[PDB]
Amino acid sequence: TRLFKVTALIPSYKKVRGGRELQNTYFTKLVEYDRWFAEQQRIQKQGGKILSVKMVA
Amino acid sequence: CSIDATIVAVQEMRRAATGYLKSNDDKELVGSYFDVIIRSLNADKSDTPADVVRPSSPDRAGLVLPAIYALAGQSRPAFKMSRTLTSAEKERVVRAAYRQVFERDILAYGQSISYLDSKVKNGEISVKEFIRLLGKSELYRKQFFEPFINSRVLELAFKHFLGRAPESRTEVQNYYSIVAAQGLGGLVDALVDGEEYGRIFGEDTVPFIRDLGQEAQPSWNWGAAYSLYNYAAPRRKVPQFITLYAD
Amino acid sequence: MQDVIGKVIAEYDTKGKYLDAAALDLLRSYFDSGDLRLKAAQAITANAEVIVRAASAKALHYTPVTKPGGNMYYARRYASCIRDLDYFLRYATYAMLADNTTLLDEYVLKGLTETYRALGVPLDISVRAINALKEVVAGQVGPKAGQEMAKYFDHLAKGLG
Amino acid sequence: QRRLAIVQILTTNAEAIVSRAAGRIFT
Amino acid sequence: SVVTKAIVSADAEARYLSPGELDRIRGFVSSGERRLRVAQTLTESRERIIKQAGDQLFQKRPDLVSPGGNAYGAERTASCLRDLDYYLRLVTFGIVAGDVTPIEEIGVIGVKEMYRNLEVPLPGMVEAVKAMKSVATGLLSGDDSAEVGYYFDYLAGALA
Amino acid sequence: SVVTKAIVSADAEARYLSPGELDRIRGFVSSGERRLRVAQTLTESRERIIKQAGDQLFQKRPDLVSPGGNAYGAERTASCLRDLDYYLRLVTFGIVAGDVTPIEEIGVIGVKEMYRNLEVPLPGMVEAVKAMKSVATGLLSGDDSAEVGYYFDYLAGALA
Amino acid sequence: SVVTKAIVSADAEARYLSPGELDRIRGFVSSGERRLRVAQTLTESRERIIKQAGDQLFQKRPDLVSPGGNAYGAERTASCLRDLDYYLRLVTFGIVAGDVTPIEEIGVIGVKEMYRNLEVPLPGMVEAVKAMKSVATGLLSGDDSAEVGYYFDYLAGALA
Amino acid sequence: SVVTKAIVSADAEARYLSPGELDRIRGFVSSGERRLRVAQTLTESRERIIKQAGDQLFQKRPDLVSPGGNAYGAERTASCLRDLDYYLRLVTFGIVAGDVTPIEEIGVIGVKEMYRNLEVPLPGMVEAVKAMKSVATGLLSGDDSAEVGYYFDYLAGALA
Amino acid sequence: MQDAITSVINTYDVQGKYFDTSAFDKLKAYYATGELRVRAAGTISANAATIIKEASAKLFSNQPDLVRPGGNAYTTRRYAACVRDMDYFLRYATYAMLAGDTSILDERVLNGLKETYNSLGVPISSTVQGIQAMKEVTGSLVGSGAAKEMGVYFDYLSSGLS
Amino acid sequence: MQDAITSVINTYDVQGKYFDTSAFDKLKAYYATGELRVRAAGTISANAATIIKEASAKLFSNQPDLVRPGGNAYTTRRYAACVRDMDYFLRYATYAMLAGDTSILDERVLNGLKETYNSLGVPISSTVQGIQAMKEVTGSLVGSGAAKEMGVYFDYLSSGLS
Amino acid sequence: MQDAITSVINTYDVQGKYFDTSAFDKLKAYYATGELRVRAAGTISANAATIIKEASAKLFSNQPDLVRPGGNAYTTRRYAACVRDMDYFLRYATYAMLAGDTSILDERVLNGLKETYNSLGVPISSTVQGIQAMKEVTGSLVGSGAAKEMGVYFDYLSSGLS
Ligand SMILES: CCC1=C(C)/C(=C/C2=NC(=C\c3[nH]c(/C=C4\NC(=O)[C@H](C)[C@H]4CC)c(C)c3CCC(=O)O)/C(CCC(=O)O)=C2C)NC1=O
Ligand SMILES: CCC1=C(C)/C(=C/C2=NC(=C\c3[nH]c(/C=C4\NC(=O)[C@H](C)[C@H]4CC)c(C)c3CCC(=O)O)/C(CCC(=O)O)=C2C)NC1=O
Ligand SMILES: CCC1=C(C)/C(=C/C2=NC(=C\c3[nH]c(/C=C4\NC(=O)[C@H](C)[C@H]4CC)c(C)c3CCC(=O)O)/C(CCC(=O)O)=C2C)NC1=O
Ligand SMILES: CCC1=C(C)/C(=C/C2=NC(=C\c3[nH]c(/C=C4\NC(=O)[C@H](C)[C@H]4CC)c(C)c3CCC(=O)O)/C(CCC(=O)O)=C2C)NC1=O
Ligand SMILES: CCC1=C(C)/C(=C/C2=NC(=C\c3[nH]c(/C=C4\NC(=O)[C@H](C)[C@H]4CC)c(C)c3CCC(=O)O)/C(CCC(=O)O)=C2C)NC1=O
Ligand SMILES: CCC1=C(C)/C(=C/C2=NC(=C\c3[nH]c(/C=C4\NC(=O)[C@H](C)[C@H]4CC)c(C)c3CCC(=O)O)/C(CCC(=O)O)=C2C)NC1=O
Ligand SMILES: CCC1=C(C)/C(=C/C2=NC(=C\c3[nH]c(/C=C4\NC(=O)[C@H](C)[C@H]4CC)c(C)c3CCC(=O)O)/C(CCC(=O)O)=C2C)NC1=O
Ligand SMILES: CCC1=C(C)/C(=C/C2=NC(=C\c3[nH]c(/C=C4\NC(=O)[C@H](C)[C@H]4CC)c(C)c3CCC(=O)O)/C(CCC(=O)O)=C2C)NC1=O
Ligand SMILES: CCC1=C(C)/C(=C/C2=NC(=C\c3[nH]c(/C=C4\NC(=O)[C@H](C)[C@H]4CC)c(C)c3CCC(=O)O)/C(CCC(=O)O)=C2C)NC1=O
Repeated sequence: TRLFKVTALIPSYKKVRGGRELQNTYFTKLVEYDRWFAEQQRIQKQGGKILSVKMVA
Repeated sequence: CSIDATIVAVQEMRRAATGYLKSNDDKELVGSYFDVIIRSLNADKSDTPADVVRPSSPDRAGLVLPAIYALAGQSRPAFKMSRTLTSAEKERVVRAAYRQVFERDILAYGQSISYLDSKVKNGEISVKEFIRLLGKSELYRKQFFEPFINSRVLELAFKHFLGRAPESRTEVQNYYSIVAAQGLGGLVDALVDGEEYGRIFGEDTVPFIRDLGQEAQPSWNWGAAYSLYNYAAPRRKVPQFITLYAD
Repeated sequence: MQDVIGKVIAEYDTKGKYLDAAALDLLRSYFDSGDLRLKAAQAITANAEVIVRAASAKALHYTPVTKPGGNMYYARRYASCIRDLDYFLRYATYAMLADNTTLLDEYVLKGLTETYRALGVPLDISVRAINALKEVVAGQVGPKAGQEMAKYFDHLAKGLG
Repeated sequence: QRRLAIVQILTTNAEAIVSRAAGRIFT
Repeated sequence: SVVTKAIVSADAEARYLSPGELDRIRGFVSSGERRLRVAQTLTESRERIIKQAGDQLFQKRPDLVSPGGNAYGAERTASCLRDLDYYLRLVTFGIVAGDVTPIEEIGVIGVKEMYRNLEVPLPGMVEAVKAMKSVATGLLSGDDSAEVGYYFDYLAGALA
Repeated sequence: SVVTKAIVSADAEARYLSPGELDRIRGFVSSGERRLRVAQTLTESRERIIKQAGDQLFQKRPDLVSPGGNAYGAERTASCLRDLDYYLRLVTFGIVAGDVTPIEEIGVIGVKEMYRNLEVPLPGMVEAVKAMKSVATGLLSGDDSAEVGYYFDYLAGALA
Repeated sequence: SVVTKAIVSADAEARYLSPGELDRIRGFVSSGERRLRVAQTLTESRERIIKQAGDQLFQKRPDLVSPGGNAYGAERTASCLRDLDYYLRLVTFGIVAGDVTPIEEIGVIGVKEMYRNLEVPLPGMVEAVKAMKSVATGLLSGDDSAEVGYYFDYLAGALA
Repeated sequence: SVVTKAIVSADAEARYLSPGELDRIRGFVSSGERRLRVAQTLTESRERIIKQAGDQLFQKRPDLVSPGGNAYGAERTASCLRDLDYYLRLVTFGIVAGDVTPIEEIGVIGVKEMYRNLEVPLPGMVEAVKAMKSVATGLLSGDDSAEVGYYFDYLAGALA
Repeated sequence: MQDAITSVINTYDVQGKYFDTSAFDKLKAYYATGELRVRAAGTISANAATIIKEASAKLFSNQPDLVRPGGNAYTTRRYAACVRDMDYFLRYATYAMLAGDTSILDERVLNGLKETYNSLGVPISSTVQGIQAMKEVTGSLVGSGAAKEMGVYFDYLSSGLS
Repeated sequence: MQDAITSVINTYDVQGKYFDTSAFDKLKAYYATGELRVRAAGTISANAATIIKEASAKLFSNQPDLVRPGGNAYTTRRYAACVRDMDYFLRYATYAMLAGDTSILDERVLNGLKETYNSLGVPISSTVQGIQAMKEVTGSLVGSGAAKEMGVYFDYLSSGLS
Repeated sequence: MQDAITSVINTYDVQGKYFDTSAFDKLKAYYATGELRVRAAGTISANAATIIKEASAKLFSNQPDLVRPGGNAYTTRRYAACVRDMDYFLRYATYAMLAGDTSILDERVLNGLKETYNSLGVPISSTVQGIQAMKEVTGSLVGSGAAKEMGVYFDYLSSGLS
C-alpha cells in the first residue's frame, strides 16, 4: 500500500474563472496512501468526479 | 448625465485633436486613445464589471475589491507549470517557487533539493505537491523552524505558503494547535491542503504575496501584515499576530 | 511552446549545422509579415469582447442549447461558454503572433476533449462556435489577417472535432 | 520625443478642443 | 524568442499582450533584417573566428596547453575547435531568436555538470568565449557589435 | 552533530526521542574517546599535513603554480595553503562532532559561489582535498583512516 | 448563537443575509419565550437535578466512588458534582443561545485532554451526562424534553 | 529497520550515506548478534512471560477482574492474554529491527481509536505493558533488559 | 463577534453563575425586538445601493474638495473604492443591528482602520461624515424605532473612527 | 540549534583556532555525561504524561483560583492549553539536557514567549511555579545527578520567563 | 513604484492642470539620457558578475578582517550572502537608473535594510564601502556619462545605509 494514481475532474460551480484552470480541473496525480482518504474527501466535497484510481507500487 | 452626449463630446474632441496633429501615425495614435474612451462607455451598457470578492471563513470578514482597482497593472505574474514547457521557463517557475517558500533564491548559496526539482519539472508531482514537500524539507526546517517559536513559525508559514498574514485569533489558534500537535509537516499540510490554497493557487500555480492591489486587503491586520510582507520579517522573533489579536 | 524561430532553431540544432539560406528565407517570411500580425493582434485586443459577442450571438443565442435542457442553459454555464470563446480568441491570437499551432495544441487542447466529455459539453456546437468566431475575426481584421487566423481557428476546430 | 511633440501640440490647443466640444453638445 | 517570452508573460496574467509587449514585438520584427544579416556575417568567418579565439585562449591561459592541464595534448584541440564552433552557432541562434534562451537550453542548462564530469575549469570557458567575443566584435560593425556582445558575455557569465 | 540532528529531527514532529535515536546518542557517546584521539593526531600534525598536501597538489597539478595559474606567486600559494588549513580544521571539527555538519555550515554552503567569485578552479580544490586526505590517512591507523577518509570524501564531493 | 451563525455565514460570502437566514432568525426569536421558560425551569431545579443525577450515577457505577476510584472521597465527590453543575449551566447557556456553541466553546474543546490529565474516565462522564438527561427530561414537558435532550445527547457524544 | 531509516534519510537528501549513518549501520551490524540473542531469549520464554505478566496485571487492578470490566470472563481474559501475546511478538520484532517502526506500524498507529472501539481502558494498557516490562527485565540479562525496557517504555508512552 | 445573547452568556460565565432574573429579563428584551431587527435588516438589504447613492451624493456635495484634483476621491478608481468602503460600513452596521451588539463592528471594521487610512491617506473626518450621511439616509427608510436602533451602531462607528 | 560540541566548535571556529587541551577536556566532559543524559531522557520520555499530571495537580491545588471561573485556566480549552504548555516545557528541557546547551531553549521557547503571555494575560509567576513543580517531580524519577542536570535547564526556563 | 514620468503625471494631476514648461523640460531631460541609460543597463545586465568580482575584491582587499575568522564575511555561507547582497544592490541601482526615480529603492531595499543588518550584525560602513567599490567598477565599465547616472543611485543607497 504505497501510492495511488488518481484521475479526477473537479468542475467549478461557485463562479466563472478568467485564468486557465484547465489542468486544475482535469488532472492526474500520485497521492500517498496516508493522504488518499483526505484527498478523496476533498475532491468529493469540491463536487468533482473521481474517474479512476489504480495502485502504483 | 447623458451617455450619448458624452460619446458625442469625446468623438468631437477626437476629431479636433486629430485635426491639429497633421501626421498619420500621430492621428491614429490619438484616435486610439480616444476610441478607448468610446469603447469603455460602450462596454458599460450593462452594469460595471463585477467586483472581485475574496471569500473567508466564519472567523474573519469577507471582502470585495472593485474590478477597477485590480486592473491598474500591479497584478503579479503567476508562475504556472504546464509540464510541457521548455526547460527554461520550467526552471523559471522552480526559481519562483524557491523564492516564495524561502523568501529569496537560496541557489545563491548553492542550496537546492534536486530530486524535487526534477519531479516537479517532469510532472510526477504538481507545483502544490512540490511546495508542500519543499516546506517540510530539511532546508525549510533549518531557516524557518529552528530559529523560531511555534507562533512565529505559524506566521512565517502563513506568509510563505498562503501568501498572506493570519487574519483571525481563531486562525492562529487552530494552526497553533496543529503545529503544537504535529510539527512542521503537519503545519505545512494544514496550510497547503486547505480549501483556500486550492481556490487561490490550485495545483499548478506558485503561491504569491496577496498584498495591496492583488485582492481586497483586511484593515484589522494592516500594519502587522505589511510588516510580514517584508524581507525583514524573519528578523523579528517575537510573534506579532497572536499578540495583536489578543491585544 | 515554440514559434517558427524556435522551430527552425530546433531543427538545425538536431541536424547540427548553422542556419542556411533557406532558414533565413523562412525567418524573413516570418519577420516581414510581423507588422500585419501585430495589426491583427491589436485589432483583436481592442475589440475582443465585440468579436466574442457577435460570434456567440450568431452561433448560439437562439439555438436550443440556450433553452432549458441545453448545455448552455444557466447564467454560470452561459458565462462559461463565453469564457471559453474568450479562451479560443486569445490563444488563437497568441498562436498567430507565434505563427505556430503547438501553443494551441498544448495550452488549449491538452485534455480539453476529455473535460468536455465528462462535463457534458457538446463538441459539435463548440466547433460551430469556433467557426463563427473565425468568420467574425476575419471580417473585423480583413482578408489578409483573416486567412492567417483561420488556420489557427481550424486547428482548434479539428482538435475538438 | 515624437509623443512629447504630440502632447505639446495638444496642450497648446487644449482650451480650443474643450470649448469646441462644449459648444457642440451644450446649448 | 521575444514573441514566446511576451506570450508567456501575457498568459501568466491571463490577458492580451500589452502595448509595451506589443511594441517590443514590433521592434523585434522591425530589427529582423539587421539581426539576420549579423547572423550571416558571423557565419562566413566561422573558421576564422574559431581559430583566432583558440589562439587568444591559449595566449591568455597557457595552463590549458600547459602539461597537466585538461586541454593539454593535440587530441584535445580537435574537440576545442568543435566546441567553440558549437558555442558560436548557439550565439547566432540567440541573435536570430532575439534572446538568450536557445543558448540557454542547448549549451547552458547543465554545462556546469558537463564540465564537472570532464573536469573542465569554468575560467577556461569564460576566457575562450571572451576570445570569441573579442574576435566577433572586431569583425562586426559597432551597432551590431553592441547587440552581439550581450549574448557573448552572457555566455561568459553563465559559463562561470 | 549527531545529538543535534537527532534532537531537531525529533522536534520536527513534536515528539520525544525514540529508543532508536537514544541508541544513536549512546553509540555516538561510546565512541567519543576514539574521535578525540583522531582529532589529537590531526591537530598535532597540521603543519606537516598542510605542507605535504601542498607539495602533492602542486606536483600533481603544476598548472596552478605555473605562470597564469591561480596559485602563481608566493601570496597566492600562501592563500591556497591557508584554504587547506581551513579545511583540515573543519575536518577535525567534523570528526569530533560525529558528522559533516560543521563542515557543511562553515565550508560547504556557498563554497562554489565563493570560489566562483574568487575565480578558483573547483577541480583544483577536489585534487587538493584528495591529496590532503591521502596525507592524513597515512598518519592514522586503518580503523581511524577509514573514518576520516569519508569526511574528506564528503568535502571533495561537496566541492564537486 | 443562531444569529451569530447566520451573520458570519453571510459575512463569509460578503453579502447581506439571505431570506433563508432571516427566516431562521425569525424562527429563533419566535421560540424565545419557550427557550426562556425551559432555561428558567432548569435553573430553578439545578440543585434537585444535580442531587438526583449524582445519585443515579453513583448507584449505576459504584466503582467511581469505591476505594481506588477517581471520585473516591468527599472532596473528589464534591468535584464530581461540581463538574455536573458546570455542564448543566452550559446546557442552559446552549438552550438560550439556540445552539451548542457555548457548550462547545466552554466545556467541549480539549475536554478529552483535560480529563486525561485528571484521570477521569470518559465513559463515567458519559454515564453522568445521560443521568442528567434523564433527571432533567423527567421534569420537563413532552415538547421541551426532546429539545433539552438534544443538547444533552450532543454533550454525551462529545464526551464519548 | 535502522538501515531502512538510513536509506530513506539518504534518499531525502539525494546523496550517499552520511558518516553518521555509515557509523550507524556499522553499529547496527556490530550489535546484531546481541540483539538477535535478546529477541530469541524473549521468544522461547514467551509463554511464561505472558502468563506472569497477565497474573501481575490481574493482581494490580481489582477493577478489571471485577464484573463490568474488560478482564472479567474466561474468553475475555483469553483475549487480554492474546493481546499481550501480540504485543510481546511486536516487541521482539522491534528489538530485531533495531528500531520501533515494526512496533509502530503494527500496534501503535490508531491504538487509541481501536481500544475506544473495543472499550478497553488505556490505563489498563499502560499497566499491562509495565507488567510485561517488569517480568521481562527479571529473567533476562541486565544489558539485554536495558534495551528491552527501553522498547517497552516506548510502547507504554505510545499507549499513554 | 458576539451578539446580545452571547454577551450575557459570557458575563455570567466569567462569574461562574446561572442566569438570574436580570439575565432572563435582558434576554427577553432582546427576543422581543428580534422581528423588528429582521424587518429593518430586510429593508436595508432592499435599498443598500440606494442608501449608498444618497449618502455619497450628500457627502461629496458637502465635501466638494474630495472629488477635485488633490482630493482622495478624485478618480473613478478612488471613487469606486470610497463607495465600496461605504458598502462595508452599511453592511457591518446592519450586521451589528441584527446581532444587537457592537462587537462585530469593533472586531471587523474599527480595529486597525485609522492606521489603514493613515497609510492610504484616507481622510478619517470625511469618512465619519459619510457614515453620518448614511445614518440620515437609512433612518427615513427604516422608520423611527428602527432608525434609533440602527443609528446607535452608526454612532458607534463614527465614535470609533473619531 | 547548538549543543555542547557545536558550542566548542563555534567558539574555536570564530577564533579560527584548532582544538587544544581545554576544548578536548570540555568535549571529554560531555562524552562522559552522555550516558547519564541518555538514561534521563529515556526515563522522562517514558514518564512525561505522569510528570505533567503531578505538576498540574500541584499547581492547581495550591492555586485553585486558576481553574475557577474568571481564572486564566478556566475552560476545557484553556486548561488543555496550559497542560500543553507544560508538556512543551518538559520536552524542551529534555532536549536541552540531551544537547547539554540551553540554545534550543532560547530559540524554540524563550524568544517572544514573555510578550505572548503578556498579550494573552497568562500569569508568568504561576507558569514558573508549575515549571518548578515539574522540576521536583522529574528529579525524584531521574535520580540525583540527573535531577541536578535537569534542574539546570528547568531553572534556565524559569529565569528566561522572568 | 514610480519613474520620472509617473512623478510628473501625478504632480500635474493633483494640481489638475496640463504640463507647463517645467514639465516638458523634465520629460525632455529624462528622455535625452534614455538611450545612454539603456546602454548602461545592458552593459550592467550583461556583466553583473564581473562587477561583483572586482567590487568584492576591492572591498575584501581594503578590509581583510571581513573574510578572516571573526569577521562577518567569514564562512562560505556568509561570503556568498555578501556577494548576493552586492548583486542585489547592483540590480536595484540599475532598476532605479532606468526608472529615473529612487522610489523603487525606498520601497524594495531601504524598507527593512537597517533592521536586517542590525539584526544580523552586518557592518554598515563596510557595506557602504562595498557599494562605493561597485560604483567605481561599474563607472569604469559603462563610461563616465553613465557613471554619473549610476553614481547618483549608488549614493542614494549609501546614504540610506549611512
Ligand atoms: C484556456 C484553455 C481552456 C479551455 C478550452 C477550457 C474549457 C472549460 N470549460 C469548462 C466549463 C464549461 N464550458 C462550457 C461551454 C460549452 N457549452 C456550450 O454549449 C459550448 C458548446 C461549449 C463551448 C463553446 C460550459 C456550458 C461549461 C459549464 C459546464 C458545467 O459546469 O456543467 C471548464 C470547467 C471549469 C469552469 O467551469 O470554469 C473548462 C476547463 N478551460 C481552459 O482553461
Ligand atoms: C514552545 C514555545 C511556545 C509556548 C510555550 C507557547 C505558549 C502559548 N500559550 C497559549 C495560550 C495559553 N497558555 C495557557 C497556560 C498558562 N495559563 C495557566 O494559567 C498556566 C499558569 C499557565 C501554563 C502553566 C493558557 C491557560 C492559555 C489560554 C489563553 C487563552 O486562550 O486566552 C498560546 C496561544 C494559543 C491560542 O491561540 O489560544 C501560546 C502560543 N507558544 C509557543 O510558541
Ligand atoms: C552544444 C552543447 C555541447 C557542448 C558545449 C559539448 C562539449 C563536449 N566536449 C567534450 C570533450 C572535450 N572538450 C574539451 C575542450 C575543453 N575542455 C578543456 O578543459 C578546455 C578548457 C577546453 C579546450 C581548450 C576537452 C579537453 C574534452 C575532453 C576530450 C576531448 O578533447 O574530446 C564532450 C565529451 C564527448 C565529445 O567530445 O563530444 C562534450 C559533450 N557538447 C555538447 O553537446
Ligand atoms: C572556512 C571557510 C572559508 C574558505 C574555504 C575560504 C577560502 C578563501 N580563499 C581566498 C583566496 C584564495 N584561495 C586560493 C586557493 C586556490 N588556489 C588554487 O587554485 C586551488 C584550486 C585553490 C586551493 C586548493 C587562492 C590562490 C586565493 C588567492 C586569490 C585572490 O587573491 O583573490 C579567499 C579570499 C580572501 C583572501 O585572499 O585572504 C577566501 C575567502 N574562506 C573562508 O572563510
Ligand atoms: C467549565 C468547563 C470545565 C470543566 C468541565 C472542568 C473540569 C475539571 N474537573 C476537575 C477535577 C475533577 N473532576 C472530577 C469528576 C469525575 N470524577 C468521576 O470520575 C466522574 C466520571 C466524573 C464527574 C461526573 C473529579 C473526581 C475531579 C477531582 C480529581 C482530583 O482531585 O484528582 C478539575 C480540576 C480542578 C482542581 O482541583 O484544581 C477541572 C478543571 N473545568 C472547567 O473549567
Ligand atoms: C497486533 C495488532 C492487534 C492488536 C493490538 C489487537 C487488539 C484487539 N483485541 C481484540 C479483542 C479483545 N481484547 C481485549 C483485551 C483487554 N482486556 C483487558 O481489559 C486488557 C486491559 C486488555 C488487554 C491487555 C478484550 C476485552 C477484547 C474483547 C473485545 C470484544 O470481543 O468485544 C480485538 C478485536 C478482535 C475480536 O474481538 O475478535 C482487537 C483488534 N488486535 C490486533 O490484530
Ligand atoms: C479621465 C478620467 C475620469 C473622468 C472623465 C471622470 C468623470 C466623473 N465625473 C463625475 C461627476 C459628474 N459628471 C457629470 C457629467 C459630465 N461627465 C462627462 O462625461 C460629460 C461630458 C459631462 C455631462 C454631459 C455630472 C452631471 C456629474 C455630477 C455627479 C452625478 O452625475 O451625479 C464623477 C463622479 C465624482 C463626482 O461627483 O465629482 C466622475 C468619476 N472620472 C475619471 O476618473
Ligand atoms: C471590512 C472593513 C474594511 C474597511 C473599512 C477597509 C477600508 C479600505 N479602503 C481602502 C482603499 C480606499 N478607500 C477609500 C475611501 C475614502 N476616500 C475618501 O475620499 C472618503 C472619505 C472615503 C470614502 C467614503 C479610497 C479613496 C481608497 C483608495 C486609496 C488608494 O488606492 O489610493 C483599502 C485598500 C484597498 C483594498 O481594499 O484592497 C482598504 C483596506 N478595508 C476593510 O477590510
Ligand atoms: C534587495 C532587498 C534585500 C536586501 C538588501 C537584503 C539583504 C540581506 N542580507 C542577508 C544576509 C547577509 N548579508 C551580508 C552582507 C555582507 N556582510 C559583509 O560584511 C558586507 C559588509 C556586507 C556586503 C558588502 C552577510 C554577511 C549576510 C549573512 C549574515 C548571516 O546570516 O549570519 C539577509 C538575510 C537573509 C538571507 O541570508 O538570505 C538579507 C535579508 N535582502 C534582500 O531581499
